[PDB]
Amino acid sequence: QQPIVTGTSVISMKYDNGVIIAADNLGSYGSLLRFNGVERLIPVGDNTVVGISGDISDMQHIERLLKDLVTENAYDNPLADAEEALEPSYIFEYLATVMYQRRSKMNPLWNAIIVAGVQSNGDQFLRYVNLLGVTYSSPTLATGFGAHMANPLLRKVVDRESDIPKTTVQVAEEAIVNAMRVLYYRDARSSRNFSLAIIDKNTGLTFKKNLQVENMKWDFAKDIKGYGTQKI
Amino acid sequence: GTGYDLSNSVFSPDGRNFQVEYAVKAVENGTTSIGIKCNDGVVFAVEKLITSKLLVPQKNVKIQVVDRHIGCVYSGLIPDGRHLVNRGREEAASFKKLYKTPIPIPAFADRLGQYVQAHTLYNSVRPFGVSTIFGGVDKN
Ligand SMILES: [Cl-]
Ligand SMILES: [Mg+2]
Ligand SMILES: [Mg+2]
Repeated sequence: QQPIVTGTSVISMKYDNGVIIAADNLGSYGSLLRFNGVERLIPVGDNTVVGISGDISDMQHIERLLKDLVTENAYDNPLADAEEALEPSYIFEYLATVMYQRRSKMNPLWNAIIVAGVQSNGDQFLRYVNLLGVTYSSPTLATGFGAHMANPLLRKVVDRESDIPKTTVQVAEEAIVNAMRVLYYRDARSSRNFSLAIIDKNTGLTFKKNLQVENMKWDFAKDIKGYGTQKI
Repeated sequence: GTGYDLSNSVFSPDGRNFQVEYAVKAVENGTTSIGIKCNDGVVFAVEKLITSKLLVPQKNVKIQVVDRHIGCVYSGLIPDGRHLVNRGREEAASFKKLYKTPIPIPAFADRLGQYVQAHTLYNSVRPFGVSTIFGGVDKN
């Protein structure tokens, strides 16, 4: 196959108590910025948020897989909202497994996926999987342009593992929000509106919809004349 | 003649399917279980005989869920009940996958009914040894 309606970067990072993840609300269609109400952050329970870029139809598929997973985890499970609720690490292994089986049948799910969440024991979970089955974990994870522009900025806050306990939700969220602006400056397939999620071992799942890039700097554009010799 | 109650899909000369009626006997020997319909829902309740103080209390659950809106309880051969419920879960998934809306309660009844009726059609299977009470809230 070959992708059609698509969504761009998904960026994320770990901090002292949880993880943050964000992605803009756009479904592009080739170069037509066709759909604008598109949520690409899928919460699963109260402790996992799965962010998805790639083919939007396959994303709509992966969503229903996740709703089905929740529904069935409940079957004959009197602890499905406690000791036996779905863990982020379970939800990632499932998706990772599906992704690689699908590559291997030569019929991929045309996606990159980031699973962010908090484990039952408090540990932060943050791992990536894509249409080829490749998986990796780092203190920062991004897809699409975000790997090229977001990662260099976020890696400057949490460069090493030891930086994670030094980073606070406030620092981290600001990094994330600044990155979304960089991506809006320089990614021709991005949108000003975006969604952002925080998963904290203490405050739980905060899911912020309908953000906008603010505080852009454009004023210097008035002083840009021509392309070399032109003076006016 | 005689003989009409040893295979399943067999009509007796007075028009009955004795093997189904014998299945009811297993149901009747089961625990008592009920359903009450109210102004905006349903309640299900069941009796769990404490065979022995050795059973962990609260811990041999009998009421099963189907999808997120349907409750099922049954009397008789418990393992048959789980089977029927499993089928119900599949049948509720198929319906939602194609139609998106979660399966309406009467539509679910006929899914179960049609399947259970199916096991009175052939002498290569026996009838379900459970009577089942189930229900839920749907678009109306
Ligand atoms: Cl599978
Ligand atoms: Mg196209
Ligand atoms: Mg939205």
